[PDB]
Amino acid sequence: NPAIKRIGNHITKSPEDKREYRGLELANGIKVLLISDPTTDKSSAALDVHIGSLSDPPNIAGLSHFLQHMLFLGTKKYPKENEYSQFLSEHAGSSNAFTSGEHTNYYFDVSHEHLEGALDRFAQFFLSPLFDESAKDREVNAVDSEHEKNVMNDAWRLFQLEKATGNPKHPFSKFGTGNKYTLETRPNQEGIDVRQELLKFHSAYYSSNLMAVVVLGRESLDDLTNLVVKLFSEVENKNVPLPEFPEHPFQEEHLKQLYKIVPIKDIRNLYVTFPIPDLQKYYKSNPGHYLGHLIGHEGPGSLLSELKSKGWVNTLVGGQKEGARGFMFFIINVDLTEEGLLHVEDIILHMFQYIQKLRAEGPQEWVFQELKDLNAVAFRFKDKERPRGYTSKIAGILHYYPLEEVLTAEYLLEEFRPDLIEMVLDKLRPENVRVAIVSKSFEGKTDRTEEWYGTQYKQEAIPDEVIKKWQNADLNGKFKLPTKNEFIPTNFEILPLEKEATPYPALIKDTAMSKLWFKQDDKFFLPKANLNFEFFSPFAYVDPLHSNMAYLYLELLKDSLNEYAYAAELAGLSYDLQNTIYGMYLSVKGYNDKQPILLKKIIEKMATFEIDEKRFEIIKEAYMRSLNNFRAEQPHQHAMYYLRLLMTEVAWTKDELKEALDDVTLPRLKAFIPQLLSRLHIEALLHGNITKQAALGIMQMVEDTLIEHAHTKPLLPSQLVRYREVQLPDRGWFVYQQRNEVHNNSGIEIYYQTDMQSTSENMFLELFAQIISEPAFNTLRTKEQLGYIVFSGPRRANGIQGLRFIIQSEKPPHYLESRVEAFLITMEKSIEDMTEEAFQKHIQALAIRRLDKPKKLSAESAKYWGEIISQQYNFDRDNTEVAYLKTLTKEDIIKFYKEMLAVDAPRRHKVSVHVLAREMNLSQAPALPQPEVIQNMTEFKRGLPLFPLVKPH
Amino acid sequence: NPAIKRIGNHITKSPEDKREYRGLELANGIKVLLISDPTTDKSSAALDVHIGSLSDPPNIAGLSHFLQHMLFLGTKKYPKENEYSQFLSEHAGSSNAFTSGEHTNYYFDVSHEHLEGALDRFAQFFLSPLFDESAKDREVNAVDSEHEKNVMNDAWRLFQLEKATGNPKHPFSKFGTGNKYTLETRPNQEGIDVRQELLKFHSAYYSSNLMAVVVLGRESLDDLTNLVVKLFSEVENKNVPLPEFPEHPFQEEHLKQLYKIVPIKDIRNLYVTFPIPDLQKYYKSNPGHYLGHLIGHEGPGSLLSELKSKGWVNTLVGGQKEGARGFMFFIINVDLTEEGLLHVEDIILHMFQYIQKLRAEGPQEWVFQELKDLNAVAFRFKDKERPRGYTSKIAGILHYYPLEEVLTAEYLLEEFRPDLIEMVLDKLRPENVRVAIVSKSFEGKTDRTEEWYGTQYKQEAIPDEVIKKWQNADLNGKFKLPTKNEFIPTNFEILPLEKEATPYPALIKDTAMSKLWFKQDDKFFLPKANLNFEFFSPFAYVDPLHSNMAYLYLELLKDSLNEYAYAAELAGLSYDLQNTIYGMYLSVKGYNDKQPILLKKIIEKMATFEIDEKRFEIIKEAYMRSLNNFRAEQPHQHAMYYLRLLMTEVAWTKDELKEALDDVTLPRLKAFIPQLLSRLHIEALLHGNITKQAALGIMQMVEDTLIEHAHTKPLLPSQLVRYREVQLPDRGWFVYQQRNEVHNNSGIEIYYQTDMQSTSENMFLELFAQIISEPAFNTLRTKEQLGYIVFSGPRRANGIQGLRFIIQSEKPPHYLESRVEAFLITMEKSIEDMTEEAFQKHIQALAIRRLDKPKKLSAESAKYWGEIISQQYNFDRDNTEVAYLKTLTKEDIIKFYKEMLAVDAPRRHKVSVHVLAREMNLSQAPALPQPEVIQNMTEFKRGLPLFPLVKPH
Ligand SMILES: [Zn+2]
Ligand SMILES: [Zn+2]
Repeated sequence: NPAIKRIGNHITKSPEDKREYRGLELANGIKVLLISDPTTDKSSAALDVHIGSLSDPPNIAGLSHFLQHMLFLGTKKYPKENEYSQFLSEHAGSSNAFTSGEHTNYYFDVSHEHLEGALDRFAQFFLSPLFDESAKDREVNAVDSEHEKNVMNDAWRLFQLEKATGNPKHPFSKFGTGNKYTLETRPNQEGIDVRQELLKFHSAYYSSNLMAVVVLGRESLDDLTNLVVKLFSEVENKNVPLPEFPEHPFQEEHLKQLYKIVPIKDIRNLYVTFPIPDLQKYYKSNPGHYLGHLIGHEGPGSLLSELKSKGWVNTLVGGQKEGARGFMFFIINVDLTEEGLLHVEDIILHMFQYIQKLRAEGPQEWVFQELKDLNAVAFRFKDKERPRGYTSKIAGILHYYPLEEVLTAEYLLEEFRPDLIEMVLDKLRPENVRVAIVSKSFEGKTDRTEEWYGTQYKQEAIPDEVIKKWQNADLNGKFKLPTKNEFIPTNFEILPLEKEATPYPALIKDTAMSKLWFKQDDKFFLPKANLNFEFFSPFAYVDPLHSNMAYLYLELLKDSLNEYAYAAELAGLSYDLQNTIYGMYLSVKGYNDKQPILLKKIIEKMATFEIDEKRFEIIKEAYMRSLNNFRAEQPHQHAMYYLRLLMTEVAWTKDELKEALDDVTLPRLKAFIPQLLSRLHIEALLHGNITKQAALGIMQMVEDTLIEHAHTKPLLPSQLVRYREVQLPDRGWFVYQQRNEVHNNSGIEIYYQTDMQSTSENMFLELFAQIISEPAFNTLRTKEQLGYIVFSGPRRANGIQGLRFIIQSEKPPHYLESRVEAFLITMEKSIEDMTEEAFQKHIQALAIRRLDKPKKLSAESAKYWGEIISQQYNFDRDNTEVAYLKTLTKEDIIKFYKEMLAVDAPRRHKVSVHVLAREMNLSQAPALPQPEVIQNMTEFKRGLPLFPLVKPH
Repeated sequence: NPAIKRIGNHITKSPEDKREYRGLELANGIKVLLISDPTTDKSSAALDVHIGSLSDPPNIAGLSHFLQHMLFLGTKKYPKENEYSQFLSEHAGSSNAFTSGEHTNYYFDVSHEHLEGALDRFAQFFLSPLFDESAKDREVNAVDSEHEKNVMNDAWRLFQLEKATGNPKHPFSKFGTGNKYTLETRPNQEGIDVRQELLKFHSAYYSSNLMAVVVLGRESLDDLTNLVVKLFSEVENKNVPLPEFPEHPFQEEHLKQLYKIVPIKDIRNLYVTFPIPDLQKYYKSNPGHYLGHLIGHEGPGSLLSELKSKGWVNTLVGGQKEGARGFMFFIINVDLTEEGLLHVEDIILHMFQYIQKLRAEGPQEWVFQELKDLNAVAFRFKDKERPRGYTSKIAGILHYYPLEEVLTAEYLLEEFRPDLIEMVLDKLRPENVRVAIVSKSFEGKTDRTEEWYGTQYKQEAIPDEVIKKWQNADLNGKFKLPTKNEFIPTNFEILPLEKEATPYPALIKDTAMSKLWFKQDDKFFLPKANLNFEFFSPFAYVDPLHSNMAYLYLELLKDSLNEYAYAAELAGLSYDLQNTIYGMYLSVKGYNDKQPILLKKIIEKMATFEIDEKRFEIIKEAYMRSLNNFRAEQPHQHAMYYLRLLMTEVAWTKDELKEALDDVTLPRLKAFIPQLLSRLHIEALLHGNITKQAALGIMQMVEDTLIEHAHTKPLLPSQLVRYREVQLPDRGWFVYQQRNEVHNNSGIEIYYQTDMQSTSENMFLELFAQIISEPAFNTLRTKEQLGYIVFSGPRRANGIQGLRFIIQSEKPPHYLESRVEAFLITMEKSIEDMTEEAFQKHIQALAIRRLDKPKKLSAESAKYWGEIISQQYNFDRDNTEVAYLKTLTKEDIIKFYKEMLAVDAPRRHKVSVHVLAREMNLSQAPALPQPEVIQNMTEFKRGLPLFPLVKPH
């Protein structure tokens, strides 16, 4: 075969991975991985191009990002603007893309029987895009919206600020995302045809070298091979030299700098950065990882431990940070306490003291050994990935590793390289450093402004005597290297499947204190378990005060055993502990071998907890800011939040919690804990590599610890209350209005309440949602360009359901309402006009979606956990509901729409949340009734019935 | 309701379709569609019975066909033989029926007011047919006559020859029409009684489970439902199983066969046939339509293109052909060049080469998607069909599609199935082929004759060595898939109706070169336009040589323009270009979006045309043949032809044209075109979704591009002569006599010239025509059985008019002549004794007929285009004429009759054309004068005056 330059030799894989693999290089230079999985419900492909933002013309910022958006909007072979989304939607598929500095990456998935149909329209993106003049004009608004979204985000401003602070001559300084000014306004002044610039960039850069493609489907490796050469062999090779950036954007005048930055949120952060060369070629030894593991450690003797005891820092992340081909960073970033802010200089000294300890001790082979062994274990027993993310990730890394190593490359490490470790370590020095402090105490004290986000900052040379001081950092005896990690699992035997083994979780314990659901794993066979525990107490949410305490208690508890839990987390054994509106949730995930030890330590510490006063005072302050910082979340997030508050029987607002926070007192918390724990009920799902007796033992141990240390007794059955959704009246419409003080966009959520969850009502909503799914996106975004964020879909809460719309835009909420209303009429009409096939396609699509099998334990566990926490206990819901769905008729969906959804529906139940921006041809919209505006959340709830609660099976 | 088994309310229809639909399944098994159109002037109904000639008793060919004729002739509820035809005639209605292999379809229309009366008389066809004994003896001759007109027609002989060459045991071999021998002579000899047989067949097969019914009217869906049930639920259900023909009439020994066949006309054709399975069940992917689209394609890279370039072929038809439940055909038919005839083996090689190309590429999804989307817009913007044809057609398809899917079913493709396409393509192989060659060069070299038509042929096995060469057909670089079609309409915006917009076309330009009529569509609102142009030049018809050249010129233009325009018409944009007696004629119709492009290209090529010598010689020999092939046209067609020749001032006969054809020469033609183009007037009608300024813009383009490329200057007003009619003398009778050399049947035209067209003279003539219409058919055909073809009505040429009778018959024309004379006398009494109420019935019937409103844009255009080409411009004609009609009395019509038409009218002007056959109680006929016998057409024209020409209203 002439279309193929070579066929790689094995692909090395996990011995647990039953998927089959072939690597290739096409004649035109495209690198390909083929994944055959005869099991898979969905198929996918990804194509990564080794070109991104850094290659934008200095002329037209964000052109690569704009091009990425445009490829979806039409091709020569498939010229319909939305041919691609629509095809995917009707065959159970999804798509997305992102562009970074050096890559632009495109992925989709689809029902396994439509790989080729999908792949054909996909390939066309890279052969002959239209860049339609009219689509270009509309879509420019979508990216402007991406950018608006981002302007008031601290992560994004910091991201761009770093760039605007190194060498301006350097591609690194570029604005990646782009906007209206950048992509339309500017280029129109200056007289640029942008459709031609899009066409030019595509031809210049979308070359077949520089491209890597990955395809996963049920077809054989041979069938997959033939499919790929036919579709991709005809992408033109233009031999484009791969861009390189040998010179660091941080030159000498950029080092030894201090930036003082004012954030949007009330946060207190310190960023420490060292320029380093590109360590990527050293992937087999990975010096940066070794140094990241150490600087980053959180166990006894670590940097964070001491910085925490001094009460300066709560949180630390350090390690290798990516740059581009030719440059990298090493970072040590930290959050700050009120004290910590006044001791930055000391903090950085402690940082250099730890680095000195590393130099003094020399590189440690046993540490490398441990890192290497963990990775080997992680690679073996790795969970099966969802096809979509898997093809996207492999497409990216196909540009860095030989075909044969793509799967292992960034897991397995082989070489101990003291010289490299020591070379990188030699760049982590006080000369050669950059410091950034993010605090609101810099309001008014700044002299500089960032062009693209508006970030306000000041810039100073770090005084030579300060550098000198850090250079003379001596050994601090509080800093020790970590100990042998004792949580490393050593037992991976999969216990045989029991005789009494069951396809779904079984109630194996039903006492007054405990309800234990159990299932031994019958499909994945990795040595892992998930242990889920819901703890009920009326005292966790009784009032705003108690809610606060429940939160602090668990934050304080997690903080206290962080040092101990860190070791376990590196050993692939983690936990999750958070308060809920019913009490607490605890989940332990990972290798089953040492789970009992971790769990026991957690429960022992729960029932025995001794609050340190200093930790209490610090965490309280952080929580105060956390509550305040909601003021700064996105308008669409506000809308969702207000609806939740508005539709739930009891729910405490953030202003309520905040007010109550001052009354939270150390004595009072010491009192709350034993009260919380005196009466509970525990419902649990134990699922994975465990036997019934092990499971029963685990439950009992949890119970027995709690009884022994906290004198826990059972809760009455009538105390196990669940909350209800408010019942909206036939033909009613309520509007709640609020202002977002930070963002210059509006948010809206529209909720059409339908009825209680039930097989029939579930599928009516679900199928209608499916039919309008891509049309909503296509109408409200692609055509009308209302905002970047446009969502429709089902809403499920408290056993009740409905249809929702969520939009964020610069257009007012009253206007958004009318456009969604206009859209609903267009939908009734198109359901009428569509053929019985079109209808039957959407049924089949919803079917494939609902019946998609879990690929990993956690995914299965989540399904079951959903059944348990909602008390519906419907483990076979998918077969039942899908069976019933195929029964449905184009006729059934129209009466449902007319009964519940249409503007003049007898049983329409509308509520809207309008969240105003911070300072406030197309189809025909219907006339709307005058809404009743909600003045007061409590009164609104008081004046309406509450729904029943859904019945168990 | 117990009379209705199932009721489905949805029929998926087009978004623009204003009519309303309800599907039904009756208790007796009848599938029903009702169409409610409150606006129609004509209601209609149809019934399709799923039984045809393929179910005829082996010993009585043509029974089903015969039975179809008989059902018109009387019923129990209505025993008067012509009650049905008369009723429809007196209420502006018309009826007809056809019999096919597995279908018998009956349909009528009538004044919307009289649906129930007509439907009732119609329902009876299916309850209590008389099958009158004496009616049966007469109507056999009608059938025999129908077969007789077919005997010498090449298409029918071929049709039956295919049947004669497959399995004789298969019901496919049956002769479907029947004749005197079949349905009378053989059965009497064999002892059969056919009335009994008609009755057995009717009762055995005319069962309700085998019937579909369609009713269209103004009445609501609910009234229509009651009406159909009242009249059709009483049809007995005999629970008849549907015939099934799973075995193919072509078996292994009927393949690899070659047939050499002698035509009647001088025609050279090649028929290639592949037997295939019934593909009907795959209607939603339509594999045969996909493969037909490609093999049948005419654009660059197609099979046709290569074949045409070798100078072997002119036209090509490809694709699937129906057979019956259980079997189908795939065909590739081509006409032949003198060279082509010598190169049949190579032509077929190329066919298989093209098929090979498709195998090697595999199913092309973009092609299918393109077809899908074209159908989607085709269906969206389809013209409103005439009720009669619409009911009939739908009645047919209700047998194949669920009630809800009928309107869309023959229109919308749904899923692309590459696997079926490959299943069908796999049948298109040399081992599976039949080949037929039709040419005069087999005259006297054949040894077989076909029973029913007498077709002369020879049959040979195709040598295995020839088969084996076709199997090895390799790839040919001349063949490619089509290009993406760039005529696909994109823009369907219906422009707002202008302030200065007129009900009728307005004269918006009046240059010495251009007279432009314009009207913006004010009633249909579809994104289409009709662009009509007449170009006047004296040089188009100055002499036979110049007629010939004008013809050849436009034929050659279209030939060269074909590759370009094929894609255009695939996309609902087409044109029509032909020489007229005056100058020439161009029409561009379809979606208006790309009309200017095509139109401009046509006028450009027109004015810039450079002839291909090979193309010239080929089209010339085809035109030579076509010219003398008129020898083989029907006697009644000869009749009409000579009348035209005799009655019009200047007219070239085909003998004159054929003779002058030899002097047409490449240089002479090259010289003719600029001479033709140099001086022109242009009259145009631009009607549709178009704007006054845009119309002006279109004319301008047309003129500009003529002026720029052909130096076209205006004609003089006195040059713009239209032709006049010969003026017959009072009491004169002339007979022109000729014989048909091919058909053993005679034809006749009788013309009673009255006077110049004028409101009164038009309405006298067309009211009399109305009154005598039905009686003429009943008397001369149904009663007297003179022949299958019996016609009467108005005749309009060159502004003059009169009454015509056309008859084709076994009888001599001198006899035919007295019988229409006899008829005219008994029409005199019939009107004399006609009741005053009956008279208004006819007046009302004419009224509704003339005042009936257009349903398509093109129907409206044609009505205006009529007024323009005839230079009358009476755009509100029907109102003024119908208003005058109502003034008319019995006395007035009688007065018009004895003065103009009666045997002894002082102003009777009679011409008779008698076409003799190849080899040549009752009301009494009147004594006739000796006619003057026309020896010479020129002598006759010269001895008579010429009428004036009509004044432009
Ligand atoms: Zn984006
Ligand atoms: Zn017939």
